[PDB]
Amino acid sequence: PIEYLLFEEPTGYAVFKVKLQQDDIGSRLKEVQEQINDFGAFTKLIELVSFAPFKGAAEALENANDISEGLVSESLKAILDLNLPKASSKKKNITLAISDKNLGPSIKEEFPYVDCISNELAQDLIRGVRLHGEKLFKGLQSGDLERAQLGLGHAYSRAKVKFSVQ
Amino acid sequence: MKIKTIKRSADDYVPVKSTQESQMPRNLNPELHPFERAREYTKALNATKLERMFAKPFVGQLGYGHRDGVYAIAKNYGSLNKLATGSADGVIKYWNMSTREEFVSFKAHYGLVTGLCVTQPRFHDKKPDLKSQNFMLSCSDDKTVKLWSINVDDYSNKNNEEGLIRTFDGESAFQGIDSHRENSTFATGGAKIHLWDVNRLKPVSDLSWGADNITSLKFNQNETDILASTGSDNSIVLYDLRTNSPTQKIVQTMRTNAICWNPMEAFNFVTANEDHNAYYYDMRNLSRSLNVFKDHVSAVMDVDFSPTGDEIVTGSYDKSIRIYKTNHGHSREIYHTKRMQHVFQVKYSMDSKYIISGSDDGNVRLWRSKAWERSNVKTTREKNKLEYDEKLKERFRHMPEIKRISRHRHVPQVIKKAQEIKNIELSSIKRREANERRTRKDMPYISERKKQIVGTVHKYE
Amino acid sequence: SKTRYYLEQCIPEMDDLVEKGLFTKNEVSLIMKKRTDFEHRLNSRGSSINDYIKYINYESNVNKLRAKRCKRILQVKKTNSLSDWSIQQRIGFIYQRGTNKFPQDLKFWAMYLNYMKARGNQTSYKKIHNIYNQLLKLHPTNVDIWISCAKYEYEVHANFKSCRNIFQNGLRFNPDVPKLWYEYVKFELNFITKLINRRKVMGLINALRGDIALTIFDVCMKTLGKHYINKHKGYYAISDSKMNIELNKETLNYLFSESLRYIKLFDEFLDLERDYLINHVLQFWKNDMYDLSLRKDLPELYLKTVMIDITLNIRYMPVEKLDIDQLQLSVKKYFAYISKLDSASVKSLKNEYRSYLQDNKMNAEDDKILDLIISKL
Amino acid sequence: IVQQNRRADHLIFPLNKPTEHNHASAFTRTQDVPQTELQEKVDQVLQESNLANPEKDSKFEELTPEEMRKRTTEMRLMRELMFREERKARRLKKIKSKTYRKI
Amino acid sequence: ENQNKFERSQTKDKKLRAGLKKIDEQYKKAVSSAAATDYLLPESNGYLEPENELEKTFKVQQSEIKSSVDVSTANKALDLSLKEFGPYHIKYAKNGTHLLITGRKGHVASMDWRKGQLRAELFLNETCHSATYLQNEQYFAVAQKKYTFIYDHEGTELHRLKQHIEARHLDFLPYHYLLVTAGETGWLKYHDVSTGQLVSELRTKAGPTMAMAQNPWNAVMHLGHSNGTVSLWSPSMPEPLVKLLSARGPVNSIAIDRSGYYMATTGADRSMKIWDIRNFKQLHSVESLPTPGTNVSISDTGLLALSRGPHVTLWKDALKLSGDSKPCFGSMGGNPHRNTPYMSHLFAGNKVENLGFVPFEDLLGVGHQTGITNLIVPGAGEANYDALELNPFETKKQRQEQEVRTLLNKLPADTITLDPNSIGSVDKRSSTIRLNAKDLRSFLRKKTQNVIDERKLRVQKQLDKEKNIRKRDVIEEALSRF
RNA sequence: GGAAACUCAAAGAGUGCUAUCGGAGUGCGCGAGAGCAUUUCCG
Repeated sequence: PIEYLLFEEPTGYAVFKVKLQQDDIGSRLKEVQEQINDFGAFTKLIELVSFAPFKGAAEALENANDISEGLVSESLKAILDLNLPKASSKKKNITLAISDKNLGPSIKEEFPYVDCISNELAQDLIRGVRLHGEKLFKGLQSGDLERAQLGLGHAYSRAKVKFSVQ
Repeated sequence: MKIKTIKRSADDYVPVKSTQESQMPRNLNPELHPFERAREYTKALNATKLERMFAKPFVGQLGYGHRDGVYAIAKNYGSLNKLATGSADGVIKYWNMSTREEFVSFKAHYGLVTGLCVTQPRFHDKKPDLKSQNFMLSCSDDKTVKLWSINVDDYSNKNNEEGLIRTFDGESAFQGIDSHRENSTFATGGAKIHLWDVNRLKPVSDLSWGADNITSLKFNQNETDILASTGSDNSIVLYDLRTNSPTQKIVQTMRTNAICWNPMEAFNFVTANEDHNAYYYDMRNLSRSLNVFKDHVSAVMDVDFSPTGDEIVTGSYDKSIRIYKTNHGHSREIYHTKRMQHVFQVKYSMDSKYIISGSDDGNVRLWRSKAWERSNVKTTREKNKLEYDEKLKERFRHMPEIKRISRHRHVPQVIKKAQEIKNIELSSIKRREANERRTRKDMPYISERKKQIVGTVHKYE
Repeated sequence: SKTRYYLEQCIPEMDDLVEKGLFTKNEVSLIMKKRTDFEHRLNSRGSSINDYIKYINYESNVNKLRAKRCKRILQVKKTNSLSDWSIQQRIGFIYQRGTNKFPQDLKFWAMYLNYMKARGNQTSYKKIHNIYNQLLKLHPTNVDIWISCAKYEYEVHANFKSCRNIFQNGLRFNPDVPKLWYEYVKFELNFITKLINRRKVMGLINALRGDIALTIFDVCMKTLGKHYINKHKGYYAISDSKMNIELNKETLNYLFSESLRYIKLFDEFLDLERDYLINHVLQFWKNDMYDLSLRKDLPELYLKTVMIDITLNIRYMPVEKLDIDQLQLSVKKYFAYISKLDSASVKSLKNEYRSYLQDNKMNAEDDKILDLIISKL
Repeated sequence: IVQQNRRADHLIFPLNKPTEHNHASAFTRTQDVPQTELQEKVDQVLQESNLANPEKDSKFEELTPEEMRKRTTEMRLMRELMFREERKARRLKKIKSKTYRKI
Repeated sequence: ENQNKFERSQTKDKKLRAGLKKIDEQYKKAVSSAAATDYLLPESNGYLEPENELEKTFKVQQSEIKSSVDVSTANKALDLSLKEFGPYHIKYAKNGTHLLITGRKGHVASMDWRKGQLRAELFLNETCHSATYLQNEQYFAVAQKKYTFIYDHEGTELHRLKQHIEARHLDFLPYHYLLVTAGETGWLKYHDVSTGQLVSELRTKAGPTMAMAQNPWNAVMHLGHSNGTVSLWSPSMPEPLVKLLSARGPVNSIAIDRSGYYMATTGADRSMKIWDIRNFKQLHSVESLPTPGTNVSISDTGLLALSRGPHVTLWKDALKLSGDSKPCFGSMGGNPHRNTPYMSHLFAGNKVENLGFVPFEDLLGVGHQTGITNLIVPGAGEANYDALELNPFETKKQRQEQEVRTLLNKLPADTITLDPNSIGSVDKRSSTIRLNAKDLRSFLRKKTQNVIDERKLRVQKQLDKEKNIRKRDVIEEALSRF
């Protein structure tokens, strides 16, 4: 039960449908935890289903500050309201593999029908999508990740220090 | 005059660019594919040899084990990777098998722990908070049945009530439990079987035949309101909570240790007793054990069905576990290791690929059921190859040389010698039975599937 | 392989296509080897959307040829067999496979959407909703997606609740483009005009003012101002007084350049309480933001607001005698503003004289009057 | 039900009716409350005067010389200005009437 | 319509009745969905038709067929004419890519022929009888003077064979990686070319082997002696598996269809026989041919070819069961119910030495005194090869892949009976009603063992005696019971 | 002895490449179908 995953990236928010599942009981084995490393089996496991880029630089800094304190924001709430289906109470409620237990209650407060999850399965699935990086996104962007994360890092650092630029 | 000649044309066969894939043109003629049966036979023989090459069943321990050998193991039923083990010096533990570590431990009782199971216990004055904490309960022989919460990071919804939610206490001792999986009811066994629910400190009902102790119980997996048990009058009893009464009772020739229902038939169960064969009974006609799995050398200490509904795991008092199929009656295959002694509790996991065995040395080992199917998600041509040559092995399993390759194991020398002398004893007693039947005239051909039953209340209908 | 699997799945259509006599074995082997090469090129290692496009062109042209040989040989239109829907089923499979293997090309996405909108008579709008929702998921930013299938949902099915729903979803998704706000106001006015025309059709066979458009105009103004400011000042809130004030003047200029476009393609729309919502626009642009710009910068903007507030009436009539009849209001407000301005008075005089010159008997004498006499006599 | 469970040829183990729900389309509001301030203001305007198919059916429950050529623009205007649910119910009712009068 | 080519030639228990219905339904469905593949078959075969009555099909020669044929096939129509070494001999590879030619003086050349890539030429100074490829371009065997050699792809002498005391008929069983030798001494020996082991040495006991062919369908070897006996062998039994009386005197050639059903055999008494194999019925004889045809070969479509030395004669569709497709030599009396030669070529003065059809193209290679010549023949090549086994468009990578896969799927040498569908059965102990047991001091040790053995013998005798016991006038009537 | 690799062959390593009856209606399932199946408009 991991069927949707949320990844946050310094160009935009991504949401991945989990096509099939990872082996839960044998999830410390070598022949399972090399599949996260190689690429020909990870795209058997995770496909991209939504990627909304925040385009303003200051809105990227604001999303990064709201994630870094563990709070929902406009673009994140917008794409989860778009992508996450209303799982009706006859079947279940939907599950969402997010990266941190500090963020968890703040999406459970806003969406009732979602259910966040971060065990080591969500941890290493997000680790796999972080490792493979751009090759998952199959061209739904304009701009690489490292220069954008350089700018976002310098801005987040100065906004934390409140460094006097006079 | 009209002539023609075939045109290879070198463009629809070899490509135009470099990167695209060349054609594999195809003609399915039995002219051009001459040896059908011998070639798929040799593919079956290579399948058997490669299965023996990849027969690597053992996957891991979990933790550093318990203190002094386990005696009860309870898989949960909602989630997959959570498994409770209770062991001899009153120690219960609740393992997350993903990282293969323990959530919490408890000095649960004083004497031997006897049986535990997990529940999603619906209280009436409280919402079931079963997506943030998980509940297991455990009965021992010092007259206590404790129900415990467990903090568990399966989810991350919330942010504290760690252990010992409550303690039911009984008159006599307790020998086993299992939880009715609906409406928060659980049954125990001891001097006589009792039925509690978690809103009372006193037993709601008492359901014995006579004053005879009851070694083990089990509920169903569907049609939940009936259950079965086994007592040391060598007896199998059934009960029905809808009538709130016992309902039938057979008596075998030796004491049944562990019973287990089928989670796909709902009226078949397996039964593991001290004579070295796990019987497999149909409920609504308890005169004939409609199968008998007959390959051990010592007492059959536990059995369980896989949730796919056709494989049996068993674990013997001799230091070995076996996996059977339902439809055969002999052993598919066998696990053993030098460092396990006296496997007392075996359970399939809900993934139906991993059997959790628990020895008396202290460890709770794990094994792959299929000892060669790996667990990674495989590419489609590889899955086609595996299912194809597995179907070839299944179709050709009666050929003698691939039978004598697919059959043999390294059975340990104790089990091999003792099964050899048991086989020569059984051949000798069959020879003396043939002599006695050569003489006498009123001698019934006693069926093997009814050999062990020596009495049934409600005799025939 | 899987190319063998797709080719083997397309065999029963050629089976009944030869079983009925409209394709003999030679040419059906010709089209099958051509489809074999096309399909291996499709499922190569590193294929292209050009290959998908021309394979689709091959399948559409063999469908046209199959219909032509059906109306020529068998002289019936629909053969009620497997041979009819099979090619459209294959074209649906190829478009789905292409949108899976290559999701960033809106040319191919649009060709799929146009093909499915054409075949809506055979396969209805649920497939349209499915592929359009997955297009919206894979491209939330590109506003032309929302605009295009909002136009579809309004002009093909006219379901106004879902139309306003997807406009509000897209406007939540990117409230920093001007085009989406402006075309949402355009759709909202189209709906209110169709509703008032329904009321007029009721009156023919014998409350709901533009407050929707005005509220979304107000949220447009403040949100586009804030997000233009955050499009500038990239990461660090620039902190010096004259720079902050001059960028507030810059965003006032860009925001009023959007509001004048609203006035333009609302005056093209009008047919309603046009002076009511235009005066709501100008009451907002009287009660300014960040600077209160009437005595501050952009005095030419203040002159343009005065010019619109004066010439609010004159922009509607070909019978200019009514303009001369009510021009006492226009010239009265004109004198009320000339009494307040000095050199903007002179530019406003040139503007009003040019307006009256673009415009051009008893009222033309009594209630400038020189042009009124020159147009009356 | 267990008897025909052992006669079937391949058992795909999602046996029961699983969680098979369609994804949250952009056309349908999910939790039926205004999220943004724009939804707040537009619904607090449209609380009073909305054509929630009642006035649509009341003003479109009308539609012979007018059927032939007399109302050749009036019928076009009515069928054009008919809304979605009114047009679907009109198509279903007219199709059922033609099914009754032409079999 | 085509299911005869794809065909593969009442109970009590209800679950077994349902299982039998499932398996023969799956048989029918898989045969139909295999027969529906030749719609997707890539191209069609070739033909030359008479299209008149005066335009006979055998008054057509190489000039006009090479004129109206394709340029690529016309340039495939080679003539590698060599004169300084003797009467040549052909063997194309298993796929139609490489060619191996052999002169009787000393010449052995293994070479591509659709490309000019001569990859292993070697002269010797001893009479090279015949030659054949092993699996690839890589290894090719030559039956030389008195030791068979096998050679690498460039020409290094890989192995002399210590056995095979001489050799004049040598070929290959491909899926088993077997090399089969028949010589002028009365031997036939099998040598596996993967493990290197000899497998069997079958003493023939019927004189020198005059000719030999290979069945492709069950990998039996067809010898033909000087007795007129066509024997069929395999390394299971040291005796011949079956024998046949084909012709009188010796039989100079014998050739098997690739579907294993039909055998053509030409003797030395000016006689040809056509045989069924799976029923061993002499289908029809052919007499009156002028010279004893020294070499016959058979196409992949049923288009056989006699080779009478100067003449080569190709008959199309002369393997049916009727009496109409008997291959005759001339239409007499206005009889359209004959089978004339489908075509024929007449070389100048050089005796043709051996035939061989090119596998997957429309041409018949023939080797003679002055060298090689290929003949463009429209229907005598299988058009649509199957790429999982044979492939005329190999690379190095897939060639090595097919090497490792076939070496992994080497069928063991015991598995070649008269009928290779017979390895799945029960072993002639069927019991259709199966009786499943339900319905029936060292001197002193030896002496006690003899005692226990004698007691077991007596108990066995008494049980059999009891089994036989259980399974089985006036004055004497008065004088009974005494 | 230096090697032009552009003559070709046999091989060894490193790198990159893909997925698993037709629209409604009609007895129908909790604004709603993912399916059970037709004589209802039918095509």
